Amino acid sequence: LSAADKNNVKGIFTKIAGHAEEYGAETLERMFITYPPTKTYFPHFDLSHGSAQIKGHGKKVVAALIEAANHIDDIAGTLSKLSDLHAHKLRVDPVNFKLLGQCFLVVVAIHHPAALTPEVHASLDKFLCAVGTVLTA
Amino acid sequence: VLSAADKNNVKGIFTKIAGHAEEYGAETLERMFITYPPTKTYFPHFDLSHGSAQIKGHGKKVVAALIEAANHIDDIAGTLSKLSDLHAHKLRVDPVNFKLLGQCFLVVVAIHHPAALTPEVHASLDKFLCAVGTVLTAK
Amino acid sequence: VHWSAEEKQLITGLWGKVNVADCGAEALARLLIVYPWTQRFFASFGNLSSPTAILGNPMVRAHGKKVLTSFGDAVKNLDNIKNTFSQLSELHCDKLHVDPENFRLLGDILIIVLAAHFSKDFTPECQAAWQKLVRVVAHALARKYH
Amino acid sequence: VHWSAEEKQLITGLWGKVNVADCGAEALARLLIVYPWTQRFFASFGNLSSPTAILGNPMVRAHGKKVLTSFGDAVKNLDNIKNTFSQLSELHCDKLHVDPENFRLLGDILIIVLAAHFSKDFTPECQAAWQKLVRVVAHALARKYH
Ligand code: HEM
Ligand code: HEM
Ligand code: HEM
Ligand code: HEM
Repeated sequence: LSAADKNNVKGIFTKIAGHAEEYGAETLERMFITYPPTKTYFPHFDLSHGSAQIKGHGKKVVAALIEAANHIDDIAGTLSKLSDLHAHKLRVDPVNFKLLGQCFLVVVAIHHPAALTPEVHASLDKFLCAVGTVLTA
Repeated sequence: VLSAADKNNVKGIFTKIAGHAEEYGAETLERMFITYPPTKTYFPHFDLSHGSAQIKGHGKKVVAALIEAANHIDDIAGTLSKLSDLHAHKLRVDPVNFKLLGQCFLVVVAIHHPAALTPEVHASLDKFLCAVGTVLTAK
Repeated sequence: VHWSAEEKQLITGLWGKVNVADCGAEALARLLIVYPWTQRFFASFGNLSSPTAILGNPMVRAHGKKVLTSFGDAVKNLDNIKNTFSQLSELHCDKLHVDPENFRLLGDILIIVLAAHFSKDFTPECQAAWQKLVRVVAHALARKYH
Repeated sequence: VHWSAEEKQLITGLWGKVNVADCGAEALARLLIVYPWTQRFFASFGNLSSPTAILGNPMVRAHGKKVLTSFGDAVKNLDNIKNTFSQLSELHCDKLHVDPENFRLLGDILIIVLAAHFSKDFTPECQAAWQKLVRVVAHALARKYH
């Protein structure tokens, strides 16, 4: 991750930070609807539209991303506990991290399209790939 | 993220690889070029017939870079930093190709050292090759 | 693949509002900028040396319009996608040797461009239908590898 | 896909020397060990808690033999692989939802297992033919996704 990349990710996340539950909930709803097999990891959830578990969980996902943004120089260190959960406990297939990242970028483009320039898009993709790599370790 | 056991497994099997850099590298490239013919498009300047001198010289350099990454397994990005610029910026190697080369290398190791390539050693060597691939594609 | 009447409606309805030239130019530009190894296939286009040069490159803009236009040929005949793209498959597979993973990446980028262009009208159900469309086109483009 | 005379001879010739039970167990165990997220599909098999436990697990070894046996049904008639695997495609796609990238990973592991079993008899040309076969089987297995 370059320094321009870090500033680019910090940049859009000032637009994201205010809306963690809203954007996190929409990111998950798009994933479950666009890629239905992803629902098999949440058999304990109510997955109907607007359910409280999705909103609760969506807020935590984006809050973890914000923490990775606020500590972008050592993201592996900020998200250490989540790796054991996703790789060891949940055995999330690594392909699913690309699907969620795609849904997150769709949410960003919908709400802040002028801010999601090609260069910002490039940097956010690198950020999301790095997070996915850490959660699959 | 290479664990402590991972690094032990990688250095262990790399002790049998050292000293056969030219032979194993040449065989890894020949396997890639015949198994995955599109990979030849990165080498238009090469004589790519079997046993050609360019392949043997290039194969030796590839395995030598792996051995140097193994000897500095705690900081692979720093050891292979100028190679990243060559592959990602100058050559524009599609990232799918590093998996093809890594596959061919494990095939060579299995052919010559099958008893050393236990499931655990295979797992660790796969992580090492994927880390090298990440570095060489990171532009 | 089987298309529900609602999926047909979501696809044809959004297509009529797509700015083919602008969206196509932007999707190809983002491919080259976000996934820079793809620039290797496009040296005939000249200056791809910066994001500015790529987005201002006339051949990139013209090519992107052609790419999105072909996506429209799938919209027009959703049950015939396999045959519509058979000649393009020979080109990309036999002649250009584009790895099919890159077809997926272009599709994902196009979805993000459509979300930017349509904002909240790009509903989750719309995205699911269009993701299905780009997945089916990419499958048809890869046919000649098998 | 077309099969050359040499490719058919390389595939059928090697197949007659494969230890289906031993190679099959080894390939399935390596999948679970090298790519541990795949263990999520096999909780019914019991103790997968370490490489040792996995390699010695009887259901894993039994299942590996069945998996390699079906590969042999591809070897027997290479021009009918699509139909041969159609019911297994329903199982893996419609029922199990295994992502097809995992079919590629099992195929690559099998090539390494075959290399280990045959040493230098596994020539570059033989590897090329067997990689083609595992790619064609994986394609046939994913058919019900498209
Ligand atoms: C950017 C990528 C991701 C981030 C930042 C992330 C973050 C998180 C967080 C913060 C938690 C809750 C931890 C806790 O409360 O102890 C969690 C749990 C979970 N994650 Fe993820 N996650 C990501 C990707 C994924 C993906 C791709 C899947 C599967 C498709 C997934 C499935 C789950 C499940 C099932 C849980 C447990 C939910 C519960 O029981 O409350 N996650 N993740
Ligand atoms: C483990 C992965 C790889 C390693 C360790 C590696 C290592 C090397 C080394 C040491 C060089 C020579 C650099 C120099 O002389 O300054 C090189 C060059 C090169 N590599 Fe790689 N490489 C890898 C993957 C790949 C792949 C996957 C491709 C294409 C499919 C590729 C294509 C090339 C080409 C075309 C050159 C230029 C060779 C020449 O002009 O002599 N490399 N690589
Ligand atoms: C589903 C995805 C894609 C579709 C529908 C598509 C469509 C097209 C179309 C319609 C052409 C027309 C050629 C012409 O009008 O002259 C073309 C050519 C071409 N495509 Fe694609 N394309 C896709 C993905 C890709 C990707 C991912 C790459 C490379 C990474 C690529 C590389 C090329 C190249 C190099 C040409 C030739 C351009 C020229 O020489 O003028 N395509 N494609
Ligand atoms: C790539 C080529 C593959 C082939 C040819 C193949 C073949 C088979 C065969 C013959 C069966 C027997 C079904 C039965 O006896 O009931 C089976 C079952 C199964 N396969 Fe595959 N398989 C492949 C890949 C995979 C992969 C990559 C996964 C998971 C990551 C997987 C997961 C399963 C599971 C979970 C079962 C059910 C086992 C049980 O419940 O007894 N398969 N497959």
